[PDB]
Amino acid sequence: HMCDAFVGTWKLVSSENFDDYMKEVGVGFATRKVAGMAKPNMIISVNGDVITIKSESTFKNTEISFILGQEFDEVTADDRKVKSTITLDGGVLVHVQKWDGKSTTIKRKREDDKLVVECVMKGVTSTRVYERA
Ligand SMILES: C=CCn1c(S)nnc1OCc1ccccc1
Repeated sequence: HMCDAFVGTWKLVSSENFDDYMKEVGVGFATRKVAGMAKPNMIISVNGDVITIKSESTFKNTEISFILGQEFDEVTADDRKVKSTITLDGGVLVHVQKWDGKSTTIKRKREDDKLVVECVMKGVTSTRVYERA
């Protein structure tokens, strides 16, 4: 019953500062432009201890499945090959991605009827808000 409030199908409704976040990550011009247009649907489900987060968009489709606290390999939408670990901290899903001596953290939380995603790379934050589809 851990992540019950996250489960469902969600659609992106707003984004702030995502271009600056992508720049800080190292994403190149053309990928930033295309990725920045996309309005992904995020599909979250749970089966036993395994959480699956799918992103379906016009830019890229991705899917990760994981157990909390247990590191996994992830290929991101912008084609980084990262090592990821996702934990639950006070009701917030905290997703750390490590690659090439770099790190970024993506936090997902329920706020009212929204699912709010905060993406941080060094001093740069982007906030992405999803609503139920
Ligand atoms: C980090 C946020 C996770 N997310 C959301 S929210 N929409 N798309 C996402 O994929 C990650 C990404 C896309 C493009 C460039 C770098 C990273």
